[PDB]
Amino acid sequence: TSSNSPHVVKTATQGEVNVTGVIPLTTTPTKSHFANLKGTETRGKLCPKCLNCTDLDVALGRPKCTGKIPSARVSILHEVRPVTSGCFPIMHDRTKIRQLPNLLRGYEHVRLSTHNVINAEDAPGGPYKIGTSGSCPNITNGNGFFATMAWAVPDNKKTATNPLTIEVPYVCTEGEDQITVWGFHSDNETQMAKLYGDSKPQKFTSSANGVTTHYVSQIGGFPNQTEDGGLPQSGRIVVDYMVQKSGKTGTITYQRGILLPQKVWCASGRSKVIKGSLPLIGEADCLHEKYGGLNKSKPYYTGEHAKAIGNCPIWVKTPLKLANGTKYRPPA
Amino acid sequence: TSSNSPHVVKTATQGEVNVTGVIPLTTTPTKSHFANLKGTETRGKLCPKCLNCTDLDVALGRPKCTGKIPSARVSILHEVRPVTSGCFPIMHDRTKIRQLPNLLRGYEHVRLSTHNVINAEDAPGGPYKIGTSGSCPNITNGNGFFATMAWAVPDNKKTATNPLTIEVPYVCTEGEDQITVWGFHSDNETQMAKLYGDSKPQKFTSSANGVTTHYVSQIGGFPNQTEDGGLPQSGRIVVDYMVQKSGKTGTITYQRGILLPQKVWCASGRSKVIKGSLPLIGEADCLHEKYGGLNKSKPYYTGEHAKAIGNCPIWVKTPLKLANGTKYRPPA
Amino acid sequence: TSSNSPHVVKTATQGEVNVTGVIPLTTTPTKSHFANLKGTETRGKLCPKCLNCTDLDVALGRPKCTGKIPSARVSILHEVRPVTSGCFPIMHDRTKIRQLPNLLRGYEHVRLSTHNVINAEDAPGGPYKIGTSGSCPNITNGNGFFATMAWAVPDNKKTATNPLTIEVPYVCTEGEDQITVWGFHSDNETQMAKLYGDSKPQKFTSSANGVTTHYVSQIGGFPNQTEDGGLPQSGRIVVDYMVQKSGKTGTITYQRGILLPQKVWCASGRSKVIKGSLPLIGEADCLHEKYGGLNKSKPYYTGEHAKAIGNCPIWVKTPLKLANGTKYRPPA
Amino acid sequence: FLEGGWEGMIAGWHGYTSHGAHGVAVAADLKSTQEAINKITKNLNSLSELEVKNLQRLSGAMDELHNEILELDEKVDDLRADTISSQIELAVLLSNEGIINSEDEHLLALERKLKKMLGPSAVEIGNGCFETKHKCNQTCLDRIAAG
Amino acid sequence: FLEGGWEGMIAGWHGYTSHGAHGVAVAADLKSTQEAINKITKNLNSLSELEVKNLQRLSGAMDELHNEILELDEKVDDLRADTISSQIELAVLLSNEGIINSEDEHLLALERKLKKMLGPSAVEIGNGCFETKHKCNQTCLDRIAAG
Amino acid sequence: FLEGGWEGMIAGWHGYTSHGAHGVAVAADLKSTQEAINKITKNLNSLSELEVKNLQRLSGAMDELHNEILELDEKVDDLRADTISSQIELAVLLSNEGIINSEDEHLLALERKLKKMLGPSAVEIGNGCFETKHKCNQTCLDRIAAG
Ligand SMILES: *[C@@H]1O[C@H](CO)[C@@H](O[C@@H]2O[C@H](CO)[C@@H](O[C@@H]3O[C@H](CO)[C@@H](O)[C@H](O)[C@@H]3O)[C@H](O)[C@H]2NC(C)=O)[C@H](O)[C@H]1NC(C)=O
Ligand SMILES: *[C@@H]1O[C@H](CO)[C@@H](O[C@@H]2O[C@H](CO)[C@@H](O[C@@H]3O[C@H](CO)[C@@H](O)[C@H](O)[C@@H]3O)[C@H](O)[C@H]2NC(C)=O)[C@H](O)[C@H]1NC(C)=O
Ligand SMILES: *[C@@H]1O[C@H](CO)[C@@H](O[C@@H]2O[C@H](CO)[C@@H](O[C@@H]3O[C@H](CO)[C@@H](O)[C@H](O)[C@@H]3O)[C@H](O)[C@H]2NC(C)=O)[C@H](O)[C@H]1NC(C)=O
Ligand SMILES: *[C@@H]1O[C@H](CO)[C@@H](O[C@@H]2O[C@H](CO)[C@@H](O[C@@H]3O[C@H](CO)[C@@H](O)[C@H](O)[C@@H]3O)[C@H](O)[C@H]2NC(C)=O)[C@H](O)[C@H]1NC(C)=O
Ligand SMILES: *[C@@H]1O[C@H](CO)[C@@H](O[C@@H]2O[C@H](CO)[C@@H](O[C@@H]3O[C@H](CO)[C@@H](O)[C@H](O)[C@@H]3O)[C@H](O)[C@H]2NC(C)=O)[C@H](O)[C@H]1NC(C)=O
Ligand SMILES: *[C@@H]1O[C@H](CO)[C@@H](O[C@@H]2O[C@H](CO)[C@@H](O[C@@H]3O[C@H](CO)[C@@H](O)[C@H](O)[C@@H]3O)[C@H](O)[C@H]2NC(C)=O)[C@H](O)[C@H]1NC(C)=O
Ligand SMILES: *[C@@H]1O[C@H](CO)[C@@H](O[C@@H]2O[C@H](CO)[C@@H](O[C@@H]3O[C@H](CO)[C@@H](O)[C@H](O)[C@@H]3O)[C@H](O)[C@H]2NC(C)=O)[C@H](O)[C@H]1NC(C)=O
Ligand SMILES: *[C@@H]1O[C@H](CO)[C@@H](O[C@@H]2O[C@H](CO)[C@@H](O[C@@H]3O[C@H](CO)[C@@H](O)[C@H](O)[C@@H]3O)[C@H](O)[C@H]2NC(C)=O)[C@H](O)[C@H]1NC(C)=O
Ligand SMILES: *[C@@H]1O[C@H](CO)[C@@H](O[C@@H]2O[C@H](CO)[C@@H](O[C@@H]3O[C@H](CO)[C@@H](O)[C@H](O)[C@@H]3O)[C@H](O)[C@H]2NC(C)=O)[C@H](O)[C@H]1NC(C)=O
Ligand SMILES: *[C@@H]1O[C@H](CO)[C@@H](O[C@@H]2O[C@H](CO)[C@@H](O)[C@H](O)[C@H]2NC(C)=O)[C@H](O)[C@H]1NC(C)=O
Ligand SMILES: *[C@@H]1O[C@H](CO)[C@@H](O[C@@H]2O[C@H](CO)[C@@H](O)[C@H](O)[C@H]2NC(C)=O)[C@H](O)[C@H]1NC(C)=O
Ligand SMILES: *[C@@H]1O[C@H](CO)[C@@H](O[C@@H]2O[C@H](CO)[C@@H](O)[C@H](O)[C@H]2NC(C)=O)[C@H](O)[C@H]1NC(C)=O
Ligand SMILES: *[C@@H]1O[C@H](CO)[C@@H](O[C@@H]2O[C@H](CO)[C@@H](O)[C@H](O)[C@H]2NC(C)=O)[C@H](O)[C@H]1NC(C)=O
Ligand SMILES: *[C@@H]1O[C@H](CO)[C@@H](O[C@@H]2O[C@H](CO)[C@@H](O)[C@H](O)[C@H]2NC(C)=O)[C@H](O)[C@H]1NC(C)=O
Ligand SMILES: *[C@@H]1O[C@H](CO)[C@@H](O[C@@H]2O[C@H](CO)[C@@H](O)[C@H](O)[C@H]2NC(C)=O)[C@H](O)[C@H]1NC(C)=O
Ligand SMILES: *[C@@H]1O[C@H](CO)[C@@H](O)[C@H](O)[C@H]1NC(C)=O
Ligand SMILES: *[C@@H]1O[C@H](CO)[C@@H](O)[C@H](O)[C@H]1NC(C)=O
Ligand SMILES: *[C@@H]1O[C@H](CO)[C@@H](O)[C@H](O)[C@H]1NC(C)=O
Ligand SMILES: *[C@@H]1O[C@H](CO)[C@@H](O)[C@H](O)[C@H]1NC(C)=O
Ligand SMILES: *[C@@H]1O[C@H](CO)[C@@H](O)[C@H](O)[C@H]1NC(C)=O
Ligand SMILES: *[C@@H]1O[C@H](CO)[C@@H](O)[C@H](O)[C@H]1NC(C)=O
Repeated sequence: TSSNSPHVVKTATQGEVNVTGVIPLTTTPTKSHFANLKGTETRGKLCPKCLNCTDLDVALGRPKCTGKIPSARVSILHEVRPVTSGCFPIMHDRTKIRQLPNLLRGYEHVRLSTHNVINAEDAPGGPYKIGTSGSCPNITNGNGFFATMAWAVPDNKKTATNPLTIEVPYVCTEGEDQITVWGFHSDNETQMAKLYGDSKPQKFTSSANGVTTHYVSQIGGFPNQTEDGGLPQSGRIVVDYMVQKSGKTGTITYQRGILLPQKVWCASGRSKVIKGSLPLIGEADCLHEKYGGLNKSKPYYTGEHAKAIGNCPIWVKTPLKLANGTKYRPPA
Repeated sequence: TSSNSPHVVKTATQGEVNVTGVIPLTTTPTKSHFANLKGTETRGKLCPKCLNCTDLDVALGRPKCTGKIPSARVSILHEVRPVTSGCFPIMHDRTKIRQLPNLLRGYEHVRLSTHNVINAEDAPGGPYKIGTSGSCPNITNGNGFFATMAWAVPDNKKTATNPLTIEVPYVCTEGEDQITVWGFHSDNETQMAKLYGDSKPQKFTSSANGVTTHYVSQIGGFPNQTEDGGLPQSGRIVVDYMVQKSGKTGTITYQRGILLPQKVWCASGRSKVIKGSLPLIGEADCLHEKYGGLNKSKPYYTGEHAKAIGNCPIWVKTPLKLANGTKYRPPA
Repeated sequence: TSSNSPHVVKTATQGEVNVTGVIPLTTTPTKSHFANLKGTETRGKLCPKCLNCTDLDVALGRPKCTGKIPSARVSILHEVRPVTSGCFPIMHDRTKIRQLPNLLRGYEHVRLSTHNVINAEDAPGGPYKIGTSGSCPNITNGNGFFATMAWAVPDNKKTATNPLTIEVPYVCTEGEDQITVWGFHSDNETQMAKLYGDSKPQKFTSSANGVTTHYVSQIGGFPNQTEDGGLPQSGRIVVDYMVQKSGKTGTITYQRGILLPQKVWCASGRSKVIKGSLPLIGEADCLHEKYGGLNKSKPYYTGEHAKAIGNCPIWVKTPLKLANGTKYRPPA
Repeated sequence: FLEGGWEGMIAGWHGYTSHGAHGVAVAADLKSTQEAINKITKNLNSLSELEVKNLQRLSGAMDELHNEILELDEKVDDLRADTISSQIELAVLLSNEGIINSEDEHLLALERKLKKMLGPSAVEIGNGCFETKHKCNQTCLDRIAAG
Repeated sequence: FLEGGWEGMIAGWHGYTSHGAHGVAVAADLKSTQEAINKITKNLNSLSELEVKNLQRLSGAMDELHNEILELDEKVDDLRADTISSQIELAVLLSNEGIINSEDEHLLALERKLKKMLGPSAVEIGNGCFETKHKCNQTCLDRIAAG
Repeated sequence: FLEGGWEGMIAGWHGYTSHGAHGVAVAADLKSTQEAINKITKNLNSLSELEVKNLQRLSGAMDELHNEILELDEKVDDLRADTISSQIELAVLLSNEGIINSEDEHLLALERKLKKMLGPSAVEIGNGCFETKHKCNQTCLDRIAAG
């Protein structure tokens, strides 16, 4: 049997040949919405039930953004450059803190610890009272602060000090990484003198797993407030994080204005992470970075290559076709 | 038909077989000169028209080495460890500055900014006068300094200070990385007292995109001068760079002797970069790291594998031959 | 000829077919002991002849752990987190020093230098006497210290100082990386005053090849002693390392309590490194990370994929079989 | 009508033509027809069954902070994409080369079984349609098509 | 006994059956038998000879300190493992497809050489065992099996 | 002279030998000769057309400063080189296996068309050169070589 047979398939050695029928093996996906991956739990926001909170407010323990983070095996990197929506003004671009939520989403299991890692009141530098702010209202609308940090303000003896050292213990269970959030406060000359007793720039360091840093505070002259509670403040904070690989302790060096670690993040396992955009609508068999959810109608696809999670078509360079029929046999 | 047929080709399953003719698919390239890649603009020096300048003098804005950097899609990494040829003595090996030109060549489009990023005269630390040097002659042969930095010397009130902070604004357009060059000056005890008013070691820091550093100046006891204008100097400078990813600002902390950022580099796109050696002679279809320019006489090559740019032969492990003829049929 | 032929092999296009005989191509290895790789010299401990020493004591030059490190092309990473077994207490987790031995084992040729890189007695900070400890007995059982460091204690003029700078010369031959070990000592307030003359926290920095760090000492309040000589000490040391790529010098900034570099490590080439566990028993053709020594009974293997060195079977996803016979032909 | 081809029905995509003096008897071998369909189905499935691991982001590599690692990660993903695409293209191209070159064996095999059924009475050239030395009607041809 | 098969001896794994009126003479072609063995041996070796470079750790990448680089290194090793496994599977699968599809050529080639040795005296169908027009005894059959 | 081979002219690399009583008429099929050339040309081109992406340096990875990343980058380039080389070798080896195993089909196909042109008058064994039952001169042989 023969029919009008202009279909063209390629062979490894004969170049192109004409056949009586083909089976397309490839398709071209159309960009759509991200969706939950079918079957496997997919993480969007870190805390889907923490309303009027974003991933960086959850990561920092903002009052009223605390809660459980569901475990997930698949995560979508919604915000490339995470932002805050409340509490104390943070000079975010001075450190690497904006990426904290993008680190937490990379773990399968993420939980905030149950006990303070450091007794903040009794610590080097003398007895401290723990500071609060009107910008960080708690569940009874009183003045709170981030759950992960204690704003340690000297109770008395408001004098300048020498760098002090705290070894931050490992409190997570074996196999969990411990992510410690710490930082410092700074204010203008008048308030530093009234609040800490030392108006000159303060110095801070940290170390974990061989990785070290150093900060010097800024006194006065602060940048305009963004991404915060909306109340004016004369001061600002700098927030950073330290990652302690399982079994190791870390070290923090500080002078005045230290925000000491309190609750810490414990995390383990690995999520599969791709870039994407929320909301997740419906379900899909494959989540692709450029095309959103796909349902693998054909085993291969052409189009733009990108990362993907799930029962995905395999990207190929060209359209592919199998011959179904014989070579073209003109009606002669 | 049969002929004397000792040619040997290999098959996947029959091992080696004797045939009546072959088509060599591979060649062995001979090392030659680097050449411009045919068709595509190839970058050698950053500023081919900046005479008696090297890539690090251009990158630092040395007087009379300023000018336009041509855009290019292909770049050759001529100097593994770039050097200077003039202006103020630089303690190059104290920082990562020697690699600045190798970062700039990796961008498709590189331009120096048009306006100073920082008003150097009016800056924390008090009114400054901007320093010049006899080692850095300008176009009218007066005393200049690097275009990318302002040597900020206190005008009056030559006293010691506390670390001061400058937020370095992002001035490039969206999509461009901003590379900020900054540094510090240091001298012996006598001159520090006369020039800045504080003979003790000064401290500097910087931060961008979560990456931080810290420097302490050296007072007196400087290493022998190399790679500079040739005039003796009692002091030396330390020059570094900060990379601000698009949309971000950076921070510099300083005491006395600060060389403040002035013009900054704006850059975008990506060049294809291979290691090599200038001059570029003629043109070639492929530029190979070990063999220089190649013209792809055969589709595959044997020899030493290395990176390459262009219409290159593909490296293979063994010589490859196609059978052209039939199996050897001895004359029987 | 035909026989009972239930063997199943797979083909690329016919799916599965029944055949009259097969040749298994794959095996499944059984976990066993690590062994010397056959033929090629295999490194276990850095100094196999340094008895009652571990890799970190050898790397630091502990008294009586010095000696020659055999060159090797294959190395086994016995300790993921190397420990010490003697000499002065080290606050190991403050720096990246525990990984020093794992860097040294990665070189083909490792030797300790023959001459001190720095004259420790005559150095910035004034004349020093070089400290010893009862915790670090030497070959005549006197008091020694690590071969790689000089504990520089002021001879007189025990006063506080400003950060001092030493350029650490490159002393290895071209092509060798130079790994410099340096550190600092710290003690409680009483002893700092008696030993150095300055009880406040001291600051240290280092720089090489653009990589910089910063440390602040801790005064008093030290963690419990582990991994050391067993004698009680009031102080502790912090030990770090700096890597100077061939041809470059490095820089160390310090105040009081500096342990200055003395002997340095010179190293070149590259060893093939896999994770594993000592002792090495017998010899094997292949050393696998999960299975220990293997003798490649079959060209391919199934099982858990991991790194390997030597004449290894190639990991495959499924059992593989060649057809030896024809398709099954039922007795009809 | 049966040889060469024309714009007729191809519903049984039949592999051989009829022969004989009884007008033009026509019968199809539906065992052959099903073999061809089942054979292509198996080939399609061995290709659609290819599974490779998918690529995702490094969980510890943060944007900007670790941009250099990420540049390499992109390079790895991109090179991998060429590698997998090339393996697929080769598997498909070899499958097609095999299909294209199976055309003559299928047709020759059909003529050989006609000789088995009809006996050592004739030969043919060119298209090679076996032709008998005896008359065979539609019932006869149906028995042949059916074995 | 010779055709179809039964639970007999397969020691010479012989490719063709005997024919003739002299009881059942049987002789084996041991040249053919050795060809089959040598052919599979060569195919086995072209596969066992595959060599790929082995993977090891980056010598400068220290645990914890450079965990991000190491995560990428693991990704590279893992993707490479799929790539090599897939190349091997294809080489093996193609080797098997080739072996399976060589079955008919081997048998047809054996019948063609019997015709060369026996002459243009006969044809056969179905299993196709060539059958002569003359009697051939065990000595005759041994000469044929031996050429 | 025509069979077996000798150190003669191979300019038409002809696939079949002549036959007949008219001295030794010789004619070449130049259609066949061109097919063989065009066929190898197409195979050569499908291999020379292989394109893979080339490797270059990471633009953000500076020497010394990021030596660890660069060590991994070298590992990636090196592993990729084995992968591509292996894909090429397989494509070439399969091309050669296919060429080598096409030798018999080419020769058998040539003998089959001689039978089409000459008719059902003869058979031959061994080398199989078709031989007629009638005399064919050089003009006759040229017509046959030309169709
Ligand atoms: C939300 O924030 C408010 C403050 O901004 C929290 O209220 C404070 O809670 C502490 C602990 O119970 C009270 O401290 C105690 O005060 C008594 C006063 O006589 C003293 O004797 C005790 O020794 C101790 O210092 C504090 O006074 C109270 N402040 C106010 C204004 O009520 C509130 O608990 C936070 N809510 C949540 C859910 O965390
Ligand atoms: C440093 O920051 C503090 C804030 O923490 C600034 O103090 C505030 O200064 C404003 C005036 O600019 C004060 O406002 C006035 O308060 C009186 C109260 O009786 C009222 O009658 C006036 O109508 C007006 O609202 C404000 O109260 C004061 N707050 C505090 C806590 O001190 C300070 O000026 C800043 N200094 C520098 C050098 O930037
Ligand atoms: C991949 O396949 C899934 C499964 O077929 C697709 O999601 C499904 O889409 C249909 C139509 O949008 C949804 O049907 C709805 O059912 C409710 C029942 O109360 C009805 O009220 C609505 O009017 C509608 O008929 C179905 O629920 C939904 N399945 C799931 C699990 O959410 C998906 O869209 C496909 N994705 C791609 C990329 O092709
Ligand atoms: C090359 O470098 C020389 C200096 O090494 C530059 O010359 C200097 O240019 C500035 C700006 O025009 C002059 O400053 C002005 O001086 C007058 C003096 O009465 C004062 O009233 C103004 O308020 C201002 O301070 C400076 O005097 C002049 N110095 C010398 C020695 O000529 C020259 O402009 C540079 N050339 C180029 C192309 O950049
Ligand atoms: C610190 O660096 C300064 C240079 O910036 C050194 O000052 C220079 O010292 C030399 C002597 O060693 C002076 O040379 C003499 O100048 C007089 C001028 O009348 C001349 O008559 C002599 O024949 C000789 O040339 C030089 O002028 C002076 N320059 C400056 C700017 O002060 C200083 O000695 C260095 N100090 C230390 C502790 O290293
Ligand atoms: C790859 O192919 C190019 C193109 O053929 C080669 O470059 C060419 O080399 C020839 C001979 O060196 C140059 O010819 C010159 O022409 C001028 C015309 O005025 C004449 O005066 C000279 O005496 C000479 O005959 C030709 O210009 C040059 N083409 C280009 C674009 O520069 C190249 O060398 C080959 N490279 C490799 C690696 O094989
Ligand atoms: C093992 O450690 C002991 C000390 O813990 C080393 O013994 C010391 O060696 C030095 C150098 O020979 C002696 O210094 C000299 O002392 C004389 C005393 O009159 C003085 O005139 C010289 O100018 C110089 O300072 C030191 O006294 C000696 N100490 C003791 C207690 O014997 C021993 O050499 C080390 N062994 C090895 C193999 O390194
Ligand atoms: C700082 O560290 C030093 C050690 O380097 C501590 O000094 C030691 O203090 C103990 C008492 O707690 C002394 O022990 C006593 O020595 C006398 C000697 O006559 C003996 O009769 C007593 O029975 C008892 O053993 C020890 O000698 C002394 N050692 C030194 C070198 O001073 C110091 O107390 C620590 N200070 C702080 C604030 O932690
Ligand atoms: C890979 O192959 C090697 C070589 O066959 C295996 O090592 C060999 O193992 C045998 C039995 O354990 C050793 O024999 C011993 O010889 C001494 C001679 O004095 C005798 O006293 C002992 O009783 C015993 O018979 C042989 O020496 C040893 N070869 C080497 C080089 O050490 C190896 O175990 C195999 N490994 C794997 C993973 O299969
Ligand atoms: C084999 O395939 C090629 C491409 O399908 C055919 O060539 C083209 O056929 C179309 C038919 O409408 C013409 O319009 C084009 O002009 C042809 N291309 C060229 C370059 O001439 C080719 O004809 C097919 N083989 C056979 C036997 O028909
Ligand atoms: C198949 O190829 C091999 C290698 O080309 C031939 O073996 C060699 O032939 C040369 C001819 O000059 C001899 O000098 C060598 O001594 C032979 N090698 C060995 C190991 O004996 C082989 O002869 C070729 N096949 C045929 C039919 O000739
Ligand atoms: C081809 O192979 C398959 C798998 O080896 C055979 O199918 C199975 O044969 C066993 C024999 O003991 C039965 O118990 C199973 O129930 C069969 N599987 C199914 C799904 O029915 C198949 O029979 C083989 N082909 C031939 C001709 O026998
Ligand atoms: C391969 O081609 C055949 C031939 O066209 C397709 O089979 C036909 O499917 C239609 C469906 O309505 C039937 O009416 C025809 O009778 C079938 N033809 C034959 C000869 O059986 C087959 O579906 C194609 N396969 C693929 C995967 O595309
Ligand atoms: C492939 O199969 C053949 C047939 O079973 C194996 O050869 C037999 O090996 C035994 C060994 O004792 C001999 O007694 C038989 O006479 C051999 N049979 C034939 C027909 O020669 C052969 O070893 C198998 N090859 C592989 C690699 O497994
Ligand atoms: C493949 O082999 C043939 C046979 O040798 C080559 O074709 C010959 O080319 C020369 C060129 O001067 C002619 O004189 C001969 O007449 C040609 N022979 C035939 C039979 O046509 C052909 O070039 C070779 N192809 C490749 C790619 O190497
Ligand atoms: C806070 O959440 C409530 C719902 O609980 C919503 O109505 C309100 O608009 C949210 N506020 C802001 C600022 O988004
Ligand atoms: C900061 O806020 C003041 C008002 O409080 C406004 O005038 C000024 O323009 C703002 N600056 C920036 C950079 O937004
Ligand atoms: C500077 O450039 C001129 C040409 O403009 C050249 O003659 C001179 O030698 C160069 N000077 C140096 C030091 O290279
Ligand atoms: C530095 O320069 C002086 C002359 O000014 C010379 O004597 C000394 O040897 C030089 N030192 C070095 C390391 O080149
Ligand atoms: C030290 O080495 C000796 C052998 O030289 C051994 O007997 C002794 O037990 C070792 N000491 C320790 C603490 O391991
Ligand atoms: C440290 O040592 C003291 C005894 O000197 C002991 O009581 C204390 O529990 C130890 N602490 C730790 C953390 O092991």
